[PDB]
Amino acid sequence: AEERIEEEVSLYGPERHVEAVFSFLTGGRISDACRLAQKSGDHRLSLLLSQMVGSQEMRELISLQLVDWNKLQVDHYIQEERLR
Amino acid sequence: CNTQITLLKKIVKRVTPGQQKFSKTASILWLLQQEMVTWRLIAALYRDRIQSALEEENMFEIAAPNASEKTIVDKLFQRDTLVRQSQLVVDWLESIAKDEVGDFSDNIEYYAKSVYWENTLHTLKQRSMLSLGSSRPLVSELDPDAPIRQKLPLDDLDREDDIRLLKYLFTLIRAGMTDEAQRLCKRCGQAWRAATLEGWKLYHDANINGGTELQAVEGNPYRCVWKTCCWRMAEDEQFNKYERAIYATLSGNLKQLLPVCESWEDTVWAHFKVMVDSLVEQEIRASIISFNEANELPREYLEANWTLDSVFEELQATDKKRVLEENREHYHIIQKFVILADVDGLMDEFSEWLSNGKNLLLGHLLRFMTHLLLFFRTLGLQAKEEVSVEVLKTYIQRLIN
Amino acid sequence: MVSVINTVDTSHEDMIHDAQMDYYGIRLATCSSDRSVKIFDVKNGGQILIADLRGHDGPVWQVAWAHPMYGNILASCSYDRKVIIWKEENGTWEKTYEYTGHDSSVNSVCWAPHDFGLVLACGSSDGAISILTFTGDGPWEVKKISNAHTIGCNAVSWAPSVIPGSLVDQPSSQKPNYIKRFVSGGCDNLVKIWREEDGQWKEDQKLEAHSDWVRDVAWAPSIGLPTSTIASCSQDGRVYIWTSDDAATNCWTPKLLHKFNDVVWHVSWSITANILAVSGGDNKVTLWKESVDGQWACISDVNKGQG
Amino acid sequence: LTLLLDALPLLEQKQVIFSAEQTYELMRCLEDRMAAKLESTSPDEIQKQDSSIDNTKVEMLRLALARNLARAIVTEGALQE
Amino acid sequence: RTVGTRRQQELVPLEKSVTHGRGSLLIDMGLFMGRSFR
Amino acid sequence: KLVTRHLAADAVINENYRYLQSFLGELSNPEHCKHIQDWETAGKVYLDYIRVIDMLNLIQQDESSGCELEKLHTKVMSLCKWVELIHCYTAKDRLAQSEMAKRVANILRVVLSLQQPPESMSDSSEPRVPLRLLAPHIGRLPMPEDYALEELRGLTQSYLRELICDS
Amino acid sequence: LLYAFHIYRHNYRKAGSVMFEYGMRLGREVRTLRGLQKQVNSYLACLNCLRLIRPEYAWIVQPVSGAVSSQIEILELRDLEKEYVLAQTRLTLAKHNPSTAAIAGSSAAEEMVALLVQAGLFDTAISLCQTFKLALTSVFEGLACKCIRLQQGGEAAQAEAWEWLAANQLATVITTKESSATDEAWRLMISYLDKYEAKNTLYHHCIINKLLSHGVPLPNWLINRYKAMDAAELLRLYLKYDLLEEAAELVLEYVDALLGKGHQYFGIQATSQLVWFPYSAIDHLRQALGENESNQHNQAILSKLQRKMDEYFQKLKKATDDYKKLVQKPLRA
Repeated sequence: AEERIEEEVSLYGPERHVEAVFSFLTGGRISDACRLAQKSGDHRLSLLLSQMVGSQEMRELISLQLVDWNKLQVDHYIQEERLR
Repeated sequence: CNTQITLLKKIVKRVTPGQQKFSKTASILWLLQQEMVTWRLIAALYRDRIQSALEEENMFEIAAPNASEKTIVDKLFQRDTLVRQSQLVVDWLESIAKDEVGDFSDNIEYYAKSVYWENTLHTLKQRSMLSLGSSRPLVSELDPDAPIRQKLPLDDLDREDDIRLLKYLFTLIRAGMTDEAQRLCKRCGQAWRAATLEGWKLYHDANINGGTELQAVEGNPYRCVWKTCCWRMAEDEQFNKYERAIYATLSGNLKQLLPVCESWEDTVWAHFKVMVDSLVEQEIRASIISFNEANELPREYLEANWTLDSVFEELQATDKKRVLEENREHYHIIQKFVILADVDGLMDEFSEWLSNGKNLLLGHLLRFMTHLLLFFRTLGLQAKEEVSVEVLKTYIQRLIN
Repeated sequence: MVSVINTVDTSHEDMIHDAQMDYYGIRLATCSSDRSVKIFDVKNGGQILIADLRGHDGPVWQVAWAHPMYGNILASCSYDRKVIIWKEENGTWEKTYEYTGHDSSVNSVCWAPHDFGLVLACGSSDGAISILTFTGDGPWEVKKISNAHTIGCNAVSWAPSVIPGSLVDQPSSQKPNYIKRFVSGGCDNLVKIWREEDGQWKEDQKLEAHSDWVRDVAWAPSIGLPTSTIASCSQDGRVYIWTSDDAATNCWTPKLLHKFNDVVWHVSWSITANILAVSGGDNKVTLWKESVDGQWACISDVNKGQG
Repeated sequence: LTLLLDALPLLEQKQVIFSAEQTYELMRCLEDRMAAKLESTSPDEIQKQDSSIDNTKVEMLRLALARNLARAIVTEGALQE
Repeated sequence: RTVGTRRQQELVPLEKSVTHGRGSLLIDMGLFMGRSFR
Repeated sequence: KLVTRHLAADAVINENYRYLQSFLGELSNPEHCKHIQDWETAGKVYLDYIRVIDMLNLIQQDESSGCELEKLHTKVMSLCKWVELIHCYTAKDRLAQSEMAKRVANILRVVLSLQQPPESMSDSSEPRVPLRLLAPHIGRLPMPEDYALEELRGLTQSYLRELICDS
Repeated sequence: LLYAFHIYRHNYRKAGSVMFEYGMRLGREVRTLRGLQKQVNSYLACLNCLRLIRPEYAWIVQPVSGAVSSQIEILELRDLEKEYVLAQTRLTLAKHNPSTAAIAGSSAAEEMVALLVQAGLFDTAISLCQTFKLALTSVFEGLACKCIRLQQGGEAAQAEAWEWLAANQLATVITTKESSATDEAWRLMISYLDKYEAKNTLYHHCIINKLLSHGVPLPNWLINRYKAMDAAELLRLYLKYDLLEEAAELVLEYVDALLGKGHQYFGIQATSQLVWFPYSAIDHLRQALGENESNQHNQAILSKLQRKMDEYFQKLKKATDDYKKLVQKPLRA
């Protein structure tokens, strides 16, 4: 993936956390995926992506939080694919 | 002591604020609390000293290609106890802060919950209707970093609730109750923040040495990256002072922790907490053979030396008036010399206090001094004596009078 | 009354709404409907415009000098809903901060006693009061009291810095937990006293005696007496002196100073003599002093034109 | 800018046709360019992913001008005997 | 030219009652009350 | 605070150590040292700069007694590893830092001039001995990447020459 | 060779120091035309090497060349910028003008600004303002003088003016057969005032103050744009030019703007909240209309305006009383 991902990272110009963030994840290398979160105050994944993570429950509660925003029927004005 | 403290607390709470008659009560109630915290301290430290002296004996495993920190620390505990005493001072100071929290942990549940709500959401829906004049620019997204990334504020109520939550999370962490802080984050709907408080867990894979049953991997293998992120978050002034202090506590950033420490106990705790983190990570790194890097801190960070004395020298150099006032209180002087293991210096302070006026010493302090000397004598640690006899004589004459 | 001193041609193009001398009395700040804040260095006579500070989009209502321990800092507030903080560095005046957190005209600004830090109170026609705090590190912190007055806040004045129990023995090195208070006057006819408790501002008292909009409020400086004194003036032409003899009772008693035939615009205390200056819609400035029997007497009437 | 880049390759050559006092005048022109940019010249086009290259082009020009000047002084001084 | 008109710099003599009923309107009083001196 | 951020840089440019030597001498008392934030750091720093200069000159002349020379060596070898850490958080901070490094280096050169014993008896005082600590201190020494690293490169060239001599 | 040797060793610090020394000594001993242009080439090269530096630690220690106890001064680009901006203003002054060429030779920044203003180089004056911190007041005055050259100018002077107008950035000299070398010169002045945004009426002040020197009748929309910003300053300017009519039309339009008609052409923003009434300016208008009053036209306009203001204040009073009734419903939730 490493060749076609640096083609992609040359094209997705400043910026999109609902696209170039996705392509960096489809071939990890999370080391540099953190320096790229510079533009977000969200290195939540700065240590999460590099590590194995809590798995079973940590990210499952991220999931539950999502389920809950969903049920809340609130936060309708949210990023189109930030949900993806 | 706790039985009488509980009685006196009930008496002081029933008194209308402004009766000068109960001031003697408040002052010696504080003295009684210090005395209770002194018997607990004696029990903790002398139990360790006696147990250590009985096991000042066997050993011994050295090194492995591996570097599971758990294994490095388990091997340290065998041969080094100097670092341990600093963690006992941290655990002691975290226990004091826990006693101050009391049942307030249960009362936090009334203020930090789920709601019938509106909110930034109502203002965003109303702006979609008409272009209302004099409208403050609020965040457009509800992800946790949106306020910082967009440089836009939350609604003033939500911002106040976040500041209040962060203050409570810091109080729970200062009390050693990191699991209650994580439960509070999950209950408030901030399960993401609960996960950020777990990144300090030591990496351990019990399967590396070939067990009969597969055990679950523990801790965070990306600790160095997580710690570097926590350090950057502590230095960023866009974050609230308590959020900075939470991540400062968790990453060893003393400079960003000190601004929220208001008492002597908070200041001592900040120094000892960062000292233990610093020494632990220096040992983990010295155990390393190769690998990449979460940090390259200036050389001033690596040549820094942490000692019991240097902590109390920095406390004397503080600009905080309250800490400088509390640092002159007889019990904090005793606690300093007990931490330093300097019995001879403690006996000089006792000689000075007896010389500056025998009648100015409070009766409970003279009791504490007497029983502390009897405790040291039981350890064959009498530590000078003409003076010990003259303190006892002066206290006996006071009890007679 | 007093011997004639220098005349300053300010080169203005409109009415100066308000004027304040700096702490050492070497500088005069002035502000006008012309949207400027002008600074004059009138040392030993010699009128001298040293700055024309432009940054407001509407009439400037009030100016306030900070304590000189923070350097040469001036606050201004305006009809444009902004508060601007001006600072002099190396003889150059610059806008160092701008606060835009009010929805209507900001009518009054007052610096806290320097013992509390660099703190500014701001009263607005939106009915809110904002407390701006500078800690030395980072941006200004803002504590906003929403709905402080029902219609609008016209005036704010800080209480003097009083150490609780200053006659009680204390350690050589200690921190004096000051009771931070200020008074506000509003278009709801109320004079309100505020207190900081646990880092939040609460309404401590409501003072009810005016029958129309409170125009100005001035907390008397502490002359080392236990009695706290506030002056207020109103659209109803009354001036009240509010006294509290015991800080523990929080009991404020109104005394009518005088009733003018026209609006009273501003009230200001003399630092050393407990003399009240009162400015009326009759274009007069009257000076008042309490006599030994507790009566208030007019000691001077200053008309526009006797200089 | 385009013309200054052309001049850069030209000076680059092992032998430079341009005189030392000629491209010192070119340096003057470049400084004037920078000054006008900072102000009058369209700020939008000034902000391009090119500044690094430009600075590298300017350093190459300074080196070529200094090397030509040192050679020119030696040859002109050797013809004055 | 180089002469001037001649700026009338009076804080106006004594027009009053007009602007006064005008302000009797209680809808706004902060402008009514710009005229005098704090 | 104040002294450091201003008077020290100007007194080094003008080299007015005396006027600075009172305030820092009076702050260096064993009871005042207990209470000064950053005391350790800056106290040591400036006090030492001035002291080193003075001691050096005077002793050298005097008769260059050995023991003070041991204690000057001890102070100087540690001071390498303290000039390493200056946190000049602001501009002038860095301005002054540079200024001082420069002047100190000049003075040190001149002083070493007649330093470790001119070898009249040896074939001209060849510096065969090489100190690893000086090289380690230079690596941890912090200053601008231009002039400071150029000086480091010169030191590295000297070390290479010493290695060639050892060969 | 000193200079070339320093340049070969990438010693930009040393190169700058040596070129500075060169220019000092140059001027010192060589007060001829040629040796003085060498002073110049040397300062030019100093600045040039110094500024062709490195990056993260691009910062190079700079010591004042106390040799034409020596103090050490750190410049950065900034202060030697000041110095050669001064040098080049002298240079152009001497190119454009010969006698002040000599006085530039012995002249300073402000002096060069003055010389440029005299030779008629408005663009040169603007460049001097950008270099020396004397603002664009002088530059605005020069552009304004060029604008005047259009209002009260002559054939031969109009023919010569196209040369200096073309030498300044009018990126849009549309030579329409209607816009003469005078219209394009005034467009260049406007574009230079725009290219220098400032938070003050300074540029409109300097243009108006320049026009009113002999009087002027600046274009409907330009006046409308000024009103969209500066209703007062116009009125003060009108008083200076003593035009009674235009002042009354401006007040009628400003009152219509406050009432909701064309408010966008008057910088006016208007459940009632705030309504600033410019009572002091209206009272000055009443005084100014009262100090003369011979004309029967200004009095007819004044009476029409007063009647309309009374209608407005009566409706404002009603709307304010109805808002007070609306705000009183509900403290019964």
